[PDB]
Amino acid sequence: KPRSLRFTWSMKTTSSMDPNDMMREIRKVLDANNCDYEQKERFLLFCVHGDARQDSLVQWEMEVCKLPRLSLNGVRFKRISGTSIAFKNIASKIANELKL
Ligand SMILES: [Cl-]
Ligand SMILES: [Cl-]
Repeated sequence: KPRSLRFTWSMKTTSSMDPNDMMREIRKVLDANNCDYEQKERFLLFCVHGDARQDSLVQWEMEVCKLPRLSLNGVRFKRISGTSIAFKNIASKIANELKL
């Protein structure tokens, strides 16, 4: 089951979709944007975009979670590495393209 998490201002991606369907959509959008992901847990991805030999390498977590206090599911994003601008750019693009 996805983890149950407290709603915070960072949570901007919510959905009533089945969490497994959410994961399918997330991987689809990541593929479309040439982001790699490691399947850390059923509902947790370690994502990577860009080129380590340039200035563009960005790593971040994406997690599908339940938000019981909203009766919704959500997608958590958290930076792991990379410049602030590179993270803002790629993570915002992914978030904008998710069809949940
Ligand atoms: Cl908050
Ligand atoms: Cl979040």
